[PDB]
Amino acid sequence: MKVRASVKKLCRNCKIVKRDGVIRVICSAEPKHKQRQG
Amino acid sequence: MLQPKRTKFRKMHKGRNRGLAQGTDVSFGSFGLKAVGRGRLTARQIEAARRAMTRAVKRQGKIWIRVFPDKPITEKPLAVRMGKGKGNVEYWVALIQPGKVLYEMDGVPEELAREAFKLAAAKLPIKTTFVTKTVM
Amino acid sequence: MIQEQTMLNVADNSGARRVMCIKVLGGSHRRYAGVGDIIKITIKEAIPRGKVKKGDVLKAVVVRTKKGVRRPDGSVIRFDGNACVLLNNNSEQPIGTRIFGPVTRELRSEKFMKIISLAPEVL
Amino acid sequence: DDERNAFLEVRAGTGGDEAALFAGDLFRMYSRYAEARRWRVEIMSASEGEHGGYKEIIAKISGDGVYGRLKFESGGHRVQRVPATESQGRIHTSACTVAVMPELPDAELPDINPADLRIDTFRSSGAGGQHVNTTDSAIRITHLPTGIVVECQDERSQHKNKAKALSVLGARIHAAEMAKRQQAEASTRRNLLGSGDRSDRNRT
RNA sequence: GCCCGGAUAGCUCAGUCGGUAGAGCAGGGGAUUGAAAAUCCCCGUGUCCUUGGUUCGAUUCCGAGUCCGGGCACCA
RNA sequence: AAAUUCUAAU
RNA sequence: AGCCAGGAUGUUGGCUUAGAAGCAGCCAUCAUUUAAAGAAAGCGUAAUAGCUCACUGGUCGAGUCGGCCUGCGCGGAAGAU
RNA sequence: GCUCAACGGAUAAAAGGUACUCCGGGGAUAACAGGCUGAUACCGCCCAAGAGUUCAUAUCGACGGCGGUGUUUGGCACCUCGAUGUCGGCUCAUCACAUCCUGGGGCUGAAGUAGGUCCCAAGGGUAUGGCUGUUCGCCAUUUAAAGUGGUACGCGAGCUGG
Ligand SMILES: [Mg+2]
Ligand SMILES: [Mg+2]
Ligand SMILES: [Mg+2]
Ligand SMILES: [Mg+2]
Ligand SMILES: [Mg+2]
Ligand SMILES: [Mg+2]
Ligand SMILES: [Mg+2]
Ligand SMILES: [Mg+2]
Ligand SMILES: [Mg+2]
Ligand SMILES: [Mg+2]
Ligand SMILES: [Mg+2]
Ligand SMILES: [Mg+2]
Ligand SMILES: [Mg+2]
Ligand SMILES: [Mg+2]
Ligand SMILES: [Mg+2]
Ligand SMILES: [Mg+2]
Ligand SMILES: [Mg+2]
Ligand SMILES: [Mg+2]
Ligand SMILES: [Mg+2]
Ligand SMILES: [Mg+2]
Ligand SMILES: [Mg+2]
Ligand SMILES: [Mg+2]
Ligand SMILES: [Mg+2]
Ligand SMILES: [Mg+2]
Ligand SMILES: [Mg+2]
Ligand SMILES: [Mg+2]
Ligand SMILES: [Mg+2]
Ligand SMILES: [Mg+2]
Ligand SMILES: [Mg+2]
Ligand SMILES: [Mg+2]
Ligand SMILES: [Mg+2]
Ligand SMILES: [Mg+2]
Ligand SMILES: [Mg+2]
Ligand SMILES: [Mg+2]
Ligand SMILES: [Mg+2]
Ligand SMILES: [Mg+2]
Ligand SMILES: [Zn+2]
Repeated sequence: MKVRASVKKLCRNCKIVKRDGVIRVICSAEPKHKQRQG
Repeated sequence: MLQPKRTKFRKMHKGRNRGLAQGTDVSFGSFGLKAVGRGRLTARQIEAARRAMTRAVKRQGKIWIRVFPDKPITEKPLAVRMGKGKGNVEYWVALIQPGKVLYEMDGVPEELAREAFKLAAAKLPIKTTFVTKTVM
Repeated sequence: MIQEQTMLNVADNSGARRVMCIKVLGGSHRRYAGVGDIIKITIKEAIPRGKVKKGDVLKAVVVRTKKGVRRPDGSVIRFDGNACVLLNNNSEQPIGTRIFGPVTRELRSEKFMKIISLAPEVL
Repeated sequence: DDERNAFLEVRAGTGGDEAALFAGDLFRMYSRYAEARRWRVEIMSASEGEHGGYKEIIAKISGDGVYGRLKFESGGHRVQRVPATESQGRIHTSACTVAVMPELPDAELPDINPADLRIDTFRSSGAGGQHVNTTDSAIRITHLPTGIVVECQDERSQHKNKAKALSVLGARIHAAEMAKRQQAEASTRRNLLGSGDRSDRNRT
């Protein structure tokens, strides 16, 4: 997990999901692409 | 770094930065960055943004710089008291009002100018927009 | 009951005569070393043709103390001086090949069975 | 590879004045070989030899493939002949010593990059009354890659001390590299040159 | 940081009072010597530190700059 | 009345 | 958007280098069969291979897809009795 | 008849030291501490040429930009000059978390053992000596670790006096 003030899509598998009032990125291909806004 | 080759006077007052802008149209290129916010552009910022937009078009087309930093900004040395004179010139700025066109670009596709005008705005302290030519 | 700055005798033929304790290994803020405890020593005098030279920095094990040891029935054993056997920094093995004077039962562990074997007697 | 400009150095060995004469003749030979190649020769320095040629002549040759052709001339050269500084007709043997060097870039990067500096500020010592006690007017800078440490507390201002201590650090880190380069080139010259004594030689 | 002085031939140095620059050593050719030096004769010197300006004209006069040398940087 | 020097193979 | 099927042909290219073949970097970016298919957008080889996408057919079957101007909110947001 | 140029001109006529000092006043005005600010200091974040064999983001981040804190050096001169005792050491502490150890996790260019980096977490713990008045620092030997700061840069009606 990488925590940064600007989460963005990096590949074509990345998805934007808002869980519990937090915006975060997850993709099913590259585990290095998961990130949350903080 | 742009700077006047010679000037009549060495130092200059501070002044104010009120009013809108003249030169709100694109006159040479087909696209440009229009300025929305109000502030100053240092010659270091103009060169930093010009290099980022130049590298993005792969040295294709023409680029116009449409502002010039011709205002000297003084600054006192460190750990001195007030007064005893006026500070020494350190850098040159160009006052920006809401509406000016800062850059121009021609000879490239319309979708490529947006990409180069996105990396250019990231180096500037003033919020900007993207505009095209108008017939009238 | 051995601290830093304590002078000790030497109970082998490694070539040293008086060594001075400079650290009590084993824990933070540790205060004393009893019979069977490894300490850090420096050589204060030596035999002209010994295995060790004056000013060396080594380790040692305490085998005799004036304060003595206490036994499970309440009895005590006391000596007339503090003595130690010189080891090396890495392998924790004795340098000499002989032991002078008696030792105690608290050395009956696999690390110091080389000293128990060579000692004239065990108390 | 090594096809760059060269430094040609030739000096007198055994013989004295006749060694100087032969050094002059040998340098003339090399100058003629260079001029009939479209190469430029310039006299960087000269030390003349009283009667004839040079005690020590060092010149810089500029052109293409200079070092690829002239790098085999190092060592000692022996000459046997009737000298000009001789009353009788005695044949004499003398020697000259020749070295050939390349040229190298000589960048001196001022590694004052503060990303690798450790800076300490602390109180100073001396006569300062009540102000000196409660102030951090002494500076110390350590350069991590080289381990060079410099401190300054001469003035009452932290800024002045930091500035001049940093300047001293730069100067005394540049000297420590210039000395290394000097000793390296001196050693290389020493083992290329030999010791002109008419016993170690490459051609007669 | 502040104040003061200096920058002239290859090297050490004199000089202007706005139109024009020298000395000793060194350098080149030739004499004397069997030869080298000492000695003798003849011959050349330089964008007067960088920059902007006033002047018909600037080494010189007036502002800025660089380098070098000296003095000062105190009461707590 | 002045005036220094001549390496190293016969 | 799902769910089935296809997703082709001479570049083992000179151009660089030992090897570069769509997918390392220098140029060009044509043509054929076709309903479609790029002389290659992605993953993947020392070099091949191998793995997706575009695009095109069938079921489904009613809506669906992104910019512009605006109101109020979200994150960015750590200090000492 | 005055460069009385200190140019509304004090006499025609004039320089310094005081740590041996003294009087009248001032917080109208400085040195310590508090206050406002945050140039400087320290800590985060945005963009991504690039280095990393290939690959911008495993680990770094050129040219530029945006903020936070109130540990440093400063700017101001608002409180105190009918007095707010100023460095270091000793005894005794208490709080913040921007976490040194122990505790829980995500990514790794994570085989294992060992690491790098980023989240959560303040319950407890967090060296002895040589040199120097030293804070700081270097060195020797240990430890799971030898944290960073606030408290009149804590603490002299609690000690010392280098
Ligand atoms: Mg949860
Ligand atoms: Mg010793
Ligand atoms: Mg004093
Ligand atoms: Mg002559
Ligand atoms: Mg002589
Ligand atoms: Mg002779
Ligand atoms: Mg907000
Ligand atoms: Mg007056
Ligand atoms: Mg007056
Ligand atoms: Mg006295
Ligand atoms: Mg009074
Ligand atoms: Mg006043
Ligand atoms: Mg006053
Ligand atoms: Mg104050
Ligand atoms: Mg107060
Ligand atoms: Mg790369
Ligand atoms: Mg404060
Ligand atoms: Mg302050
Ligand atoms: Mg006041
Ligand atoms: Mg006021
Ligand atoms: Mg009072
Ligand atoms: Mg007071
Ligand atoms: Mg009172
Ligand atoms: Mg009182
Ligand atoms: Mg935290
Ligand atoms: Mg705790
Ligand atoms: Mg509990
Ligand atoms: Mg001491
Ligand atoms: Mg504390
Ligand atoms: Mg403080
Ligand atoms: Mg205090
Ligand atoms: Mg404290
Ligand atoms: Mg008190
Ligand atoms: Mg008392
Ligand atoms: Mg005293
Ligand atoms: Mg006393
Ligand atoms: Zn992804």
